[PDB]
Amino acid sequence: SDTPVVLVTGGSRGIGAAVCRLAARQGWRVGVNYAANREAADAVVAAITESGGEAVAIPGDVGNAADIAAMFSAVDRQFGRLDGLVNNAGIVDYPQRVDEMSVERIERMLRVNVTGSILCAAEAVRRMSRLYSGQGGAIVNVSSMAAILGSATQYVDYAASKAAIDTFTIGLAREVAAEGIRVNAVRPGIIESVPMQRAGMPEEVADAILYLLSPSASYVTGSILNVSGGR
Amino acid sequence: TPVVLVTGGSRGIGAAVCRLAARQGWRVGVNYAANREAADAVVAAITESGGEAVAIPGDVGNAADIAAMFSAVDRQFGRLDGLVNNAGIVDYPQRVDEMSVERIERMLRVNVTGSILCAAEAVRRMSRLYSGQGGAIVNVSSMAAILGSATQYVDYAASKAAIDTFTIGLAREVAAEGIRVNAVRPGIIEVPMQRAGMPEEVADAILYLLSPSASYVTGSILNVSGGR
Repeated sequence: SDTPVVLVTGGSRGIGAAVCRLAARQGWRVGVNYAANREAADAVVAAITESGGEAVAIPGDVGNAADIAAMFSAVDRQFGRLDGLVNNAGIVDYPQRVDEMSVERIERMLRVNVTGSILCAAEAVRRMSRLYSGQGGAIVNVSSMAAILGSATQYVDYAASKAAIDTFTIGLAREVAAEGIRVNAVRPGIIESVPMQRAGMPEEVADAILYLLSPSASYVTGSILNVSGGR
Repeated sequence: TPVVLVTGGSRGIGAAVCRLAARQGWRVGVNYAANREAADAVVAAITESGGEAVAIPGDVGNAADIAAMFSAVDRQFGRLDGLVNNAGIVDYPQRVDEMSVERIERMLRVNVTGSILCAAEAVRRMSRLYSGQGGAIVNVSSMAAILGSATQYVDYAASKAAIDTFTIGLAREVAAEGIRVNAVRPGIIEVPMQRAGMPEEVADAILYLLSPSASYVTGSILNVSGGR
């Protein structure tokens, strides 16, 4: 009731699942969003509830604007409030040169990674803003070291899409800082040329995301934290 | 004689780039997205000065228009040495929580996909992978990519940061094939210097990046902002 609520998009696997589990362990109620596979989601919900946590599976593909509104509606119905958003759902594609990419590929990359995250952030701002009788909240977007490195000969489209998330983070953060919403991002590197000599674990990305979501980051907004082992 | 296609060449920075490129000895394709009259006037002023230019229709936000814009270049001039990705849109100032999906989708299709598809066409012609002889691409970004455009068009800012990283990644992708790719970030165009920039000053930077005096510069993004 007075327990804060986080929606995690793409919460069924990998980083998103590690975020959901960690958030519940730190006392959040968790909206576990999945786009295609209800069983995978129910398994994350199960690990949380088994552990004494609170979570609900929420269906919706962030590449679909109608689904976004519905997923936020389901949050309203199930929990009554919204205190955090983790924009983790997104896609990569198979390696291609730019001069081989179809318009359909690029359009989807931008729709899912950029528009999906902007629309989810908008829904969260409408609910958490002190301008609208909210009590403030936090958003963490998931970017990628690709935003810095460029992904040459693999998916420059993906890298561009994540750079758009970096500046979306910076501009939204300055836009809604006074209204009690913090907005930050993380840039995961290689997650299961890296100075630490290994891939990172999804749990290590989650640790950073929950930090930036938490009240121990009360003066942090508009920041983008690399989680990349030095890459 | 080198050839440059300038997208959105009708007005503003794009028309300044066309005029200066012709003054510096380039043949110029002056692309226009809708009504042709302003592009025709840019062409006539180039023509009457003794330059060579043609007005080429095509909206970069329509993927179906892009191939024919580059074919027109091919037929008119028989080669392509430069591309300036200048076509772009802004929208009316709104908060992110006020924007429609239509607005966001269109900002990305025009400013990002449009520039990516035009660069692909240029790469297909210029790359030494396909017997081209190399070339240069300049993308037009904006200081918004750094500053965020809070309360006005965060969406536009995100679209131009996308351009920044597109510039970096594509540069690295085609560097060995004889193609250079750079961007400019214009600030307030007609501030520490206490004045807006002129279109011509942005054109000056873009021509520099398209020139052989930038032969080791690729993957760089040059601010043209008066200190902003």
